[PDB]
This record gives sequence, structure tokens and C-alpha cells, in this order.
Amino acid sequence: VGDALSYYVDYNRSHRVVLSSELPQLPDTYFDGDEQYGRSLFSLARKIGDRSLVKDTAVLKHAYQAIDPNTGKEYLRSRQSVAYFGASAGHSGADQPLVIEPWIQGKISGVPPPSSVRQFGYDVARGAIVDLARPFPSGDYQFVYSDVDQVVDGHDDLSISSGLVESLLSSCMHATAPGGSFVVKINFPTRPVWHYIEQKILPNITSYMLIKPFVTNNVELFFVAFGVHQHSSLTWTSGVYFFLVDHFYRYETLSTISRQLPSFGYVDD
Amino acid sequence: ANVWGVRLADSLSSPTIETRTRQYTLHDLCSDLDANPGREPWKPLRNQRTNNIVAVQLFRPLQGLVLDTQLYGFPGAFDDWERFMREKLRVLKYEVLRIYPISNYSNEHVNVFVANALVGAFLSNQAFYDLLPLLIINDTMIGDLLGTGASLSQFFQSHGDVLEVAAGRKYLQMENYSNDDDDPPLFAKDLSDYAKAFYSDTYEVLDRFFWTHDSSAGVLVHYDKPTNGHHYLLGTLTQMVSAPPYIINATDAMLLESCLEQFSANVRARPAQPVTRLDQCYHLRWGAQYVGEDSLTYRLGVLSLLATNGYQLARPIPRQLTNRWLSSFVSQIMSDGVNETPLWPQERYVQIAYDSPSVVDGATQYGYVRKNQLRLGMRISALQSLSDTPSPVQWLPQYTIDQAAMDEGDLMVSRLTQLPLRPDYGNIWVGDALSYYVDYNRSHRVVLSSELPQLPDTYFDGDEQYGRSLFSLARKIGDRSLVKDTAVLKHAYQAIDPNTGKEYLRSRQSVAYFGASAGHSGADQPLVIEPWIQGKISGVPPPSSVRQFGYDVARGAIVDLARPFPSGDYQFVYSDVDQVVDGHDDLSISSGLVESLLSSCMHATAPGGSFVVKINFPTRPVWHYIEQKILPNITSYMLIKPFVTNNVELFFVAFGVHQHSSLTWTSGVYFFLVDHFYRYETLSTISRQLPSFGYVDDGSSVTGIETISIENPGFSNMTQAARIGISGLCANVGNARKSIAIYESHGARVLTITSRRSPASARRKSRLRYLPLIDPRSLEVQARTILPADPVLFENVSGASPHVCLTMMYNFEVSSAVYDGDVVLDLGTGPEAKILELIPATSPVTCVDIRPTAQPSGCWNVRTTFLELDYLSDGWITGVRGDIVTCMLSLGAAAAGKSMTFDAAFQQLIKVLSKSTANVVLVQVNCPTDVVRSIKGYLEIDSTNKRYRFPKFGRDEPYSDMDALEKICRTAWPNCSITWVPLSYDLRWTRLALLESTTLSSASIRIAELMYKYMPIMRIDIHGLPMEKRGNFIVGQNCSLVIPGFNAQDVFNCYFNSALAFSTEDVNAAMIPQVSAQFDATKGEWTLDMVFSDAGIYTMQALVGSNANPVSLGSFVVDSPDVDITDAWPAQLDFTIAGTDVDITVNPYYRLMTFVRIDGQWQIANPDKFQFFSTLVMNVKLDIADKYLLYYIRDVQSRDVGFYIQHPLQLLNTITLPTNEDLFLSAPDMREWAVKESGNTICILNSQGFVLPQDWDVLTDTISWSPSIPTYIVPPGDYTLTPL
Amino acid sequence: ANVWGVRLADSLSSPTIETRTRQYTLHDLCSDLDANPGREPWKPLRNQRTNNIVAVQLFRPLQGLVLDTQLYGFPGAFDDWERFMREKLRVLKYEVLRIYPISNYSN
Amino acid sequence: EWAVKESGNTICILNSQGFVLPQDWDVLTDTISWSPSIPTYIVPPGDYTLTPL
Repeated sequence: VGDALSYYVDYNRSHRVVLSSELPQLPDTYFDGDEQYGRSLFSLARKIGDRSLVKDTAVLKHAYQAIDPNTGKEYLRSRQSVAYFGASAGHSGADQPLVIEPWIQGKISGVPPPSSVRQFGYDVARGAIVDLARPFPSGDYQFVYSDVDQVVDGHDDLSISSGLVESLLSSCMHATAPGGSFVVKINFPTRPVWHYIEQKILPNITSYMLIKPFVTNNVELFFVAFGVHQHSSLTWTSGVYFFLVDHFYRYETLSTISRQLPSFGYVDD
Repeated sequence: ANVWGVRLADSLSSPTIETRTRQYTLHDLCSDLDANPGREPWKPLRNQRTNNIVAVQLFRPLQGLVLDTQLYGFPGAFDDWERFMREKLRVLKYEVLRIYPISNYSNEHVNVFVANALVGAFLSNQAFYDLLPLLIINDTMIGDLLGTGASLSQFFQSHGDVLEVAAGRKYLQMENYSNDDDDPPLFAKDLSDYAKAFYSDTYEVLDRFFWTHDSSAGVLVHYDKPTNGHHYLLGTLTQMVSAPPYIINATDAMLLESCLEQFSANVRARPAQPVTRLDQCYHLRWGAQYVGEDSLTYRLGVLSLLATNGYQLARPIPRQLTNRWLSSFVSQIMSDGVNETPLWPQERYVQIAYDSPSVVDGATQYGYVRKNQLRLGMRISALQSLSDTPSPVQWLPQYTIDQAAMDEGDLMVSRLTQLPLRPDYGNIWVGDALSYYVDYNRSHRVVLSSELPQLPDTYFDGDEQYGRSLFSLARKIGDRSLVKDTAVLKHAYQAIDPNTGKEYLRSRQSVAYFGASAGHSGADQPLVIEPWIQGKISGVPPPSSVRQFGYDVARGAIVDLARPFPSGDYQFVYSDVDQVVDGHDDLSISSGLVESLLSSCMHATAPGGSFVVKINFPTRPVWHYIEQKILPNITSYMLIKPFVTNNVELFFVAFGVHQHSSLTWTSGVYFFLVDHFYRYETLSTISRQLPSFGYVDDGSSVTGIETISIENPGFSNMTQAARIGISGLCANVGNARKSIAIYESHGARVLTITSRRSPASARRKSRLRYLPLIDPRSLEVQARTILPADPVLFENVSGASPHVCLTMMYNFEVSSAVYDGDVVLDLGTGPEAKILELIPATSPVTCVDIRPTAQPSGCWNVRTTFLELDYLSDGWITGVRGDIVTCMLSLGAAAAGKSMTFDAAFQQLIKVLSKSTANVVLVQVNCPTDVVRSIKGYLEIDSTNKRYRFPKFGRDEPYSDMDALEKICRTAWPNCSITWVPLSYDLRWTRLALLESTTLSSASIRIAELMYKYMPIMRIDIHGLPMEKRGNFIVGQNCSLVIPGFNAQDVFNCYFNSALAFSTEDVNAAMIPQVSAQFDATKGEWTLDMVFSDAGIYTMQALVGSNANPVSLGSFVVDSPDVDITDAWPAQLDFTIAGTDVDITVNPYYRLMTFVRIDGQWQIANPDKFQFFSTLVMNVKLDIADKYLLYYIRDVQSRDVGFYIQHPLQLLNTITLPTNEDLFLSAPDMREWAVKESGNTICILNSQGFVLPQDWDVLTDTISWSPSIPTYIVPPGDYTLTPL
Repeated sequence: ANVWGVRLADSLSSPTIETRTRQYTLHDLCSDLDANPGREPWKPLRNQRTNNIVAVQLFRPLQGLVLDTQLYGFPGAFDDWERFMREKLRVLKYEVLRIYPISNYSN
Repeated sequence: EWAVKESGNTICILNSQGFVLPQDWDVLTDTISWSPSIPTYIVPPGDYTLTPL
């Protein structure tokens, strides 16, 4: 029970350089039967409000505190253009993410309202239906936010998982204007993914940050990219290393536990 | 995915955990019999509309109700039923406890079968006592009964090792039930005997049992968790009619209900959440030879199989079922089509695909078989439970390399369209009205009526009328005659008489309203009057009285104002009297009346007074008449045009009547009219191309609605016909806004796509050779409901934002600058490539931008190539072909992105274009074409650091000075001809809005026009004829043009918005203040020396040859004077009726006027408080209220107010007050203000029950901005005003 | 304006545009039979003084009422009439759809 | 609702239903208040005091 906690990390030049290949991999058993059971039970027995909200408000507050050295001021300024990639109508009957309205009305401290917010995604209501994994008609946005999900049934399908992340990332880049920033939610962090970002993205962004709003036990992650389309020499750091290691360990230990509990609505004999 | 009419989702999903079974104990029985609030053996079902309980679902016991309903004697109301049941059940309970004391039998196992019959017999008054001894199980729930010769065979009888047990009612219908669409389906399980159950402890036996037993009806089996032991279900011959127009058999029914129940569970499947049974589907075991491959009973088997294997319905299944729904579903199941899946029914056993999620085979020992070589290439994932969406949603189609014949497209469309149909038109134009005016100016060049523009001789042609009517009908606005009157009235009240330094129209004068109309509104008079008289109209003080005359009067006198009649002298006569004409040859009559009306006004207006006369059709003869018989007898005049509908209607105002003068028509008048007529003309040619107001769209009109609807769509697999159509529609509207909807209609699920076609989309279409097919995925995934909406032509209701309008302005120019065959090179093209809809379908293009396009490829008719790259980089242009280059809204932000200066990027751009084949270049550029002024809220400029800031996007862009840009071009192309495109007056661009079903707003447009002055299009003809600017191109100063390359016999024409500014052929008849034409034969250079009176953009054109051939040169800009201003106040202030004089140092080019911002609106300051005269002096009467109000001085000489000058009289606010002088007091506003003397409250202004203090006095004519509020004269003292 | 007792105005005036005809489709029929709030096949007429609905004007279908009123068994109150009609019309609708499934005859 | 006072003289009440921006006041483009919903104004020289209600 209770509010959710957030774990994060950001780029620090003074940190020792690390290569994707040295970063922790996603457990090869993450998709085994019981592993799923564990994650489900935990999810069901967890008492909390609308999830997608707590998560968004969280990252949003964090991303708004990032300061650009070449300005001494925030990468995310108020009154800028926004795009919410993968917006969902939800059964709540709000017809859009719960974050939006509060955000726009300035009810969220530390996160000043934007100028406008466009919504895209298959499950949209106040937006346009599109396959964000491919090019589509839109403008330039100073801030792109993507809660777009990645789905996989088995482990050998992680190829697909990662592949979409690639396409999503790329799509964001193209949609984000120069000097802007974007966020991309990643369901299953894999080396191939870390490598890709490393090779094709870190070198073209001023800074980055990783966030984890802990609500349910899983590996889900939030990658934030600041100052887009500007050559740099960024790389994975030690902080990142440590961060992930803890991140995966946490999950791992909780799983082995929740895995020993009874079915949700079981019959005790 | 997709079987028959039913569409399945692209993913599978199934439950993983099954509940562990719990045996029934005596305790439980009694507890159930108690029927306590939380745990009753029943559950009520409500009608989804009315919400009344119409039926109950029974649990255990109560599954024994098997006899005629008449025997039970149940009441009809639910709440009564509960009592009835509770009571009887109680009695029975004790009967049980008497034989089995809870003290000793509480944990014993009870025989469900018996339990059920017990209650069931007792509730129907049948012998029940002989059942009790069997209530507690001896050794086998079945074995126990196999022997017995007790109770009725109505409950159960034995057949050797088989036990026949009667299936009891599952649902008990209440009284309210009515087979209503919104009533719940009961699947026949609400009637007598709907099935017979046969229990045994082993299938081999049940099977052999049916060797000698009819099974024609169908035998079902639950191989998962047999509700009470292994058993087969035999359907009876009863049926369900609740869901029309079908008649379902118990067997089919049972199948159906279960089948749906699983299809449901498959979606709410959560790995850690257990369900009663893994597979809820009943499987047909015996008697399939009576069912044909085309019977519901068969297809249900398929559906059942799918559901078991994990398929999910693409359709949303309500939590509570209703007949209408079931009816619909069944309807789909029975529609044409085929079984797209690899699953077929087999009595033999249940087939589980190798790659299916289900796990039953691992949880049961008999019944299922998993076929290794039976695979469904489907991903595993549950479904998204989305709520229903109240209005259609927008959809952006993405395309694929697949092609189709253009014909097939159009055909499929016409085969799927909902057309014809009458849609709601909507509104063409919205927002307040704009006013255009002009007044007499001695310093203007004299003009004769004969030189003024005539009314189009086609103004009365059929279509011309149509146009004007449609425009009128589609225009959303309040009472017209009001807006018009208030308008002119405000304008006429600001006219000042030199022989007085004060207004011609003073307050409290006599008025007469000629041609007053009663109107259908029921006001019985013009709406202006009352507000006017009560002083609710700022800047227009109330008169003394107003008399009304006219044929359609109510509060006046009926007369023929065209002839003499009994009346007095009026200081101000206002005539909204109409002039009517049927044909053009009748204009004689039209004009003739104007003559008579004018004359009549004159005679009715007293000397020194003024009058207004509305003129329907302005003709030379009219202008001439006024010229010859009126201007010479009036001090001054003015022309006004409140633009509401497109027409030529005009308002002529005459001031200081009956006083010899030498007035004449001026240049301003000329220009004015010319624009006036042009405006109309261009709008007409447009509105003339729109559909009838309330027309029926059959798809003929160039501008209309496109819409198709698919019944029980199917994508995943064999589509085409569907895919083609959808693609076809997209071709017809291309780039237009498209919205979809998924809903049920008459039993079928429907997909409806709606959009709108325009002449533009048709352009793109004609540019196609083949029809590009869309990627259905975006739709295929959709698994919800989106309610449809009624079609509207002009959809939006706010009217295009300034930004959009602006965008269109640019786009328009592009489309008109390109002709057939011309090759195009557009830089910074978007992914949608709107360009394609602008340039001709015969002109090939090359689109360049960093971001990849979303457009198709091989489908084009003429070359259409897209490139991924930075057009600003070096080395690539070389290989590219081009004739005309375009770069609209890109270079600016392009630079901002590279942290360059506009100059920098522009220079670069030019350098790149330098090595091109291009002859012409059009570039939208961030550069001021007039004095710098910010457009609050839309465009704010930083003089210091060259930057434009657009608050609507939060962007920052740099800009440069005209000189620099021109320089940069000239150095590159010395013979280039630079021409800055003029649009702040031309409305032709509007056709890219109206003809495209996009509503326009008067305000939005004006703003867009202002922004253009700082974001103009620079058109460059590289192989042109250069001009040399030398003078100081500012208003009222000396400019000079040097034009080489011509002869002494060649002429030049300078235009100013389609208006001829002057022609060297006769410098004496020039609308400009000064022009000089010289030619230096030695050099071959002409030198034009001029002085302009109006700021803006002028274009040059030359006529060469004796035949005179028009050749265009560039255009130049004439900035406005300095917008600097200062108020110099004296040392001592004057709080007397004389007022204090303030020195105003400002250029005379601008006309001033004061205002006040009250509650977010601009109010014209009272003309009796402020007085402007001659240097410039402002006499202002000091009001105590001034300390609570802030006035501003704003320029008015333009079609816009306070643009160049908006100076706040701050010193007026901070003036200090005299504690020993009689002061002037008026309420700051409409609120209640507390007047205080030394902190001592005296009274409260604007309060109900206000009483004028004895020592106070009232000022004859008020000073407050609002005439309704009076001004007082307070005695010396220290006052303070506090609002409440 | 002036013939007999009727006085005419000094001007003439006439419509210029005629509506393009639309053929009736099965879909339309059913939609009409549904008689949904906005598009019912009838319109009530009120007494200009009392303002009570005293009669209904029928459209299509419903232009087939040609037998003795006694045969139809219509109620007397308007609001009751609406229900009465709505219900019967519904029944008929399905009868139609049974022979002509919307899936195939909608257009 | 906060009562803005100038030399003890109540001027207006912030956050009140029916609040009307004083003529000599001005609005700051981007607010400063911890809560973006609350706007920042620019008041003329004077001795101010805020009282809550």
C-alpha cells in the first residue's frame, strides 16, 4: 500500500565510462510461467490509484528539474509544445490520460503547463489513431512523451520487443524539434537496446536520465533524452551500471518472494 | 482472424488457474437457507435501460425448480419475492435441523442432488419428507440415489448405472420482463425442462448408454469441471424467442451462453486470478448427424472451439447481456463468409492447437487432445478494456507499396458510400464585424466622379445573386442592423469641426431615424435606439429625442420619405432606408431614389447639422450628383462600410450641412472604393463555387462530403474490396481530416469513415496513376465502440486560427506561381506534403527535408521524388533539377535550430541555390516590411537581439533587415529582380479555406495580415531587370528609383493593391502626392522621384513597345513614420471646467484618440473629457476617478486601432489631488464605489438607494467614459474611492 | 394587384433551387421504423391557444393508413400514441430484417 | 482569498469570485508562485500588506 517511490539516475561526466556490453541483462527467465504468476499476484494485491497517472506525474516532475549548462536553465521550459505518444482512453471514462488536465491547469507543482498537447496512439480518444512505429503527418514538438507499450509472449520474441524500441526511439527523434527533449518508456531493457541508444542516440543529445516509478514489481524503465539533435560525447556511466544492477536485483528478490504466495482469490484447503 | 460475420482479435488469451472444489456441508445448506443479506442463493438482473429488476438468477439450492410455474405461486415483484422466499426457506430449514441437529451434523457432507429436490419439492407443495433420510451422503452422491424408489421421477430416475437428473431453471423471470431490447437473455434456461442430465461415474458407460437412446436434439459435455460429476446434457425441444428475429433451441442456446461466457473470460484473464473452470464451453459429443454445415448449431461449435483455444472477440462484450446484443451477435454468426481459422468441429474430442495458451489438457485426464501439427500464428496477449467513445475519432492513414487500379477505387467507393444525403451546412464566416472607412482630406489630390470605380455590370446576374445569398445565410452573427448602426454611430461621433475644434455631433441633440424598422424580433424598433438613449454605447452620448419614420415603422409615423412631409428640423438625421432593384437597367430607379432621399435629408436636417444616408448600389451618377449638388454645401463628409455580408452597400455621412464649401472627391476616396469593389468581386467568385445552403450531396460538387460504411468489416485476412474502398476514399479527400466510428446498426457492426473533398484534393488525385493502398493495421487493432455523429460540411465553429490563415496565404501564392509543366523544388516540405495539392498535377517536383515523408511512392503520374537531407548542407543541388524553388515557413526555424543568424542561413541558402538550375525563388522570410511593432500574444519582436517570438508555440526565431537580404541576393545574382509579395489586402488566398470547408473569423484574418508584414514572401527572378532604391523610403519623404534598360518612349505603372498609384504617361493625374519622370539618354537610366502619403508595398510594371507589353519589375516598401510620442504636463493642474492642456509631441501622420480598457474591452473615452487641437494639445478635464483608471492614446487613421501607437497616459493616473478645491467625481465603473472624506465614508456610488449629498452638484454633461454614469461636483476635501 | 377579396403585394418572388431526389434504401426504412427521438416519421401539431398537441402529421412510411380508424386501435393521447407506435413498428422491423438481413441488403 | 492592502486601505481580494484587475496593475508573463495556477502581478510603488480570510 501507499504512494509510489521513484528511483533515478542521470549523466555525470566525472563518472567512469561503461560500455553497453558491461551492463546487466534482463533475466532469461523473466518469461517463465511462475515468474509471470508472481508479477501478476503482486500487481493485483497492490492497492493504488490510477497507475498511468502516478507514473507520469512522477517522471514529469523529475524531467522538469534538469538544467542545461549552456543556459544554466531547464531543458523543459513552460509554455512549450507537447505530444503524448501512446495516449490511452482508459475505462475510467476520462477519454485521455489523467495527467493532462491537471498538467495544463498548473495543478502540478514544479511542472508548469505547456502551450498545447496532441495525442496519438491506437487507444486514443481525444487524438489521432496511428502506428507511431512508422512515419506519419505531424509537426515539430519541443517535448514528446511516449507511454507506448511493447508486447512480447516468449523470450525468443525479445527481438521484436527491442526492435520496436528502436523504431519508437527513431520516431521520437524525428518528431522532436532540435534542442527539444523526449521520454520513452521501455518495457524490457535488453543489452541490444542499451547498445542501440549508445551507438545511435547518446552522441546526438546534450544529456539523459533514467527513471523508475516503482508501483508493481517488473523491469519497466523510463529513458529521458534532453537537448536533442546536438553532437556530444555522452556514454553509459558507472552510476547507470550501479543503478540497473540494483534495479534488476530488486525485482529478482521480490519475485522469488511473491512467487510463494497463494492465488488471488484462492480456496484455502 | 475472422469467421463469417464475427471478427476475431489478432491475439489469443486464456486463464491459467482453476479453483479447487469444495464439497457442500450441512452447515452450508442451513446458512444458504437462512438467506442472509450478503449471501443469498440468488442474484437480481436489471433491464439495462430502465434499471428495474426483471429477473433473478438462482444458485444452490433452488436449482430444483422444475415444475409448472403455476405450482410455485411466486409473487411478481422482486422485493416481495425475496420475503416470500426467505419465509418458506426458513420453515424448511428447521424441518431439516429437526432430523439432523447441527450439534452433530454440522460438518457432514450433503447430497446436492437431494438438497435441490428437497427445496424444489417443498416449494411446490409436493411430498418431501421421504427425501430427508437421503440428505446426508452415505457413500456416493450418485450411488445413493441409483437404488431408491423415493420421491418423484420428476426430479430423478435411474437407468441401471446411469442417473437421469432433471435440469432445473437457472433464471426465474420476474413480472416486469417484456422481451425488451434491453432485457437480459435467459437462454431458455427460464422454462420447465430445457435439458436432461445423465450422470454416471465413467464416460465409457454414458457413451454406451446413448447407443439405445435418442440424441437427435444434441448432447453437450463439460469435460472440465462437471458441475456435479461426469455427465452428459441432452437438450429438450423448448426454445428462446427473447432475441428476435431468431428462434433458438435449448441446445443451441446452452452452447451460445457458455461460448460467450468463455469469450469473455479469455479477456479478463489474469495469470494469478483463478476461475471456476478453465474451459466453459459445452462441446457437442453426440448427435451431430442431425446438424448441417449451415446450421447455427454447427457454427456455434466452431465459435466454441475458438473460444476454448483462446481466441478473443474483436468486439466488446458488455458485463450485462441484452437481447438486442445477442440478436446482433447471432446475426453476425449467420452472415455470409467462411471459417478463416484452421479449427473444425469434431465429436471425437476437443482439439487444442499446439501453440494455444489454454492449459486444460494439463488439468484434466479426459476429453482434450493437443494436435502437434495444428498451429495458429498468433501472439499471446489479453485485450484492452476501453470504454465507449461518444464521438467519432480522427484517423491518420499510413500507406504501403501495394497498388490498385484507380477505377476499382472509385467503384468500390460508390458501392460503399452513404451518399447521397443532406448534411448540416455549418457556418462560412464568424465573429464580430470589421469596418472600413475614409474621410475628406484637403491635402489629397482632387478626383472627379467620372474617375471613380463603377458598380460591376454583372452585379445582378443569376449566379452573382446566389453567391451573395449563400454568403449571407452561412454568416453567423447577431442582429445585423444593430452592429451596422452602432458602428457608423461610433465613427460619426469622432468627427471634429475645425471651426470649433469640437465634434459635429454633440450630445443631447435632436435625432430622426429615417427608415426605422419594426423587425420580427419584437422590439418594435431598431435595437440601437434604447442602448443609445440610455448611454450604454461608449463614445456615443445619448440624444435628446429620436423620431422614427418609415413604411415598416411601429413606434413612429408611416410616410414616403421620398417626398415632402410634416416634420421639424433635426440636428442629426439617420437613414437606413433601402433602395430596391430587380435588374441592371433599373439602376436608374435605384440612383433616382438616392437622389430624392439625399434631398429629403437635406431639407430635414437643420443648418450646421449632419446626416447619414445608406446607399445600396453605388453608381457614378450617384457620386456625380453628391459631387455637384451636395459636397459644395457641407463642411465635411465620410464614407463607412460595416462588413457583414459580401455586397457593395455603403454609408455616406455628411457633416456641417448648409454651409458653402469647396469639397470634392479625393484620392483616398478613389483608393477606398477600388478596394471596396475588389473585395466584393474576389469573395463573390469564391462563394459562387460553394454548395446550396441545405443541398443534398450526391458527390457531384467539387466541395462536399465523402463517407463510406462497411458492414461487419474484416481486415486481418481476405479484405481487398474493403481495403480498396477505404483507400479509394483517402484518394478522394487526401490530406483532409478523416474520422472513423465503429458501432452496431440493425444487428451489424459497422465501420464508418467520413471526410471532406475539396478542389485541392482533386488536384492531388489527378496526379495519381495508380491507387496506393493503406496499411489496415491502425484499424485492424481497434477493438471497441465509437459512436457516430451527424455529418456537417463546415465542421469547426471557431474559425481558423491566425496561424492557419497565415499558412494558407503562403500556400496560395505557391499554387498560383506555378503553371503546367514547371518543375518544382520545395525545401522544408512536411511529411504530409501539402505541396502536392497546390502545384499542378503535370508539374514534377522534388521534396526535400530531414524527416521522411508519409506519402506513397510508385503511385505517381509525373515524377514526384522525396529526399532525406538538410537542404542547407553543401553538395547535392548540383544533380537536382529545378525551375522554381520554394521555401515556406522553414528557413526561420531551420536557423534557430543551427544557432545561426537569419542573415547567416539566408546567405547559405542563397549560396546553395547559386549552383542550381532555378530561375525563380520564393522564400518565406522573417524580415520586417514596416516599422517594428509587436503583435501581442501572437508575435513579439526583440529590437535588440534580432528575434521573433511566437508565444503560441513557445518558439524563438531570428530575423534580418531588408537591406541585408537584398544585398545578399544582388551580390549573388546582379540581375535578379527582387519583389516583395503584397497580401495584407488581397483576399484571394481565402479560397484555400472556404473551398476547403474551413470556417473563417474576421478577427483571426486581421491578425494573420499583421503577421505577414513581418513574415513576407521574397520572390526573386534571377534573370530579371534590377531597380535601384536611393531615397528615404518613408511616408512624407523623398524616394527615388533608377531604372536602366529602357527607352524614352517606354512607360511605367506603379500599382498599390490592384489600384493604379500613377503612370509615367501623365504624372499630373497621379493619386500620389508627388511624382517625377526623367530619362538620361546617355546612360539609358530613368529616374523616378516620389513622395508617398500612405505606407505599404507598391509594385512597378513597365509597358514596352508601341503596342505596350506589360513586364513586371519588383516592388518596394515604404515604412511608416516614427511611432514616437510624448506627453508634456504643466507644473500646475486645472481641475476646473476649463481643463488642463497637455503638450503632445507626435508625428502628424497619425490620428489620435483616447480609450479605456474596461473588463477586457476597449471603450472610447468620452469626447467631452478629452479635446485634441492645434503643434498638438490635449485638453483633459481632471476627474477624481482618473486615479482609478488608466487611459491610452491609440492611432486610428488605419483599418486597425492602436497598432503603431498605444500610449498609456500614466501621469493622468498619478496626478495629485487638491484638498481645498471643488473636484469632479464620477464612478470608475459600474460597481458600487464607497466615497470617503478623510477616511469617513460619505456615500456609495451606484448603490440601490443612493441619495445625492446636499452640498454636492451635478455636472451638466458627464465626463465618465460611460454616458450612463453621471459626473458630480464635490466640495474641497481629501477623498478616496473604495470598490465593494 | 387584387383578386376579389384577396389583396396581393406589388411585387413578385419565387424560389430558384430545387432539391435533388434521393431514393429510399432498406437502411433508411429500418432507421425510420426505429423512430429515434430526432428522426420520427411524424410531427405533432398544437392548438395555437392551449398549446396541447391535437393532431399528428405522418411522413413515410405511415402514408398507408387507409382503413377505418376503428381498425387501427390507436390510443387518444399523443405521448401514449408515440409508445404504441414505437413498439409495433419495432416488431415489424425485425420481421423485415428476418427476410432481408442488413448485412446484405442495407444499400 | 487574500486581501491586498495599500497603507491599510484594502484594494482588492486575491482569489475571490468576481476579482477585477486594478487599472494600474500588470501581469507578469510567466508566474513566480509555487503553483502555476496562481498568476503573478506587478504592483505600483507602495506599502502593501496581505491579510487572509
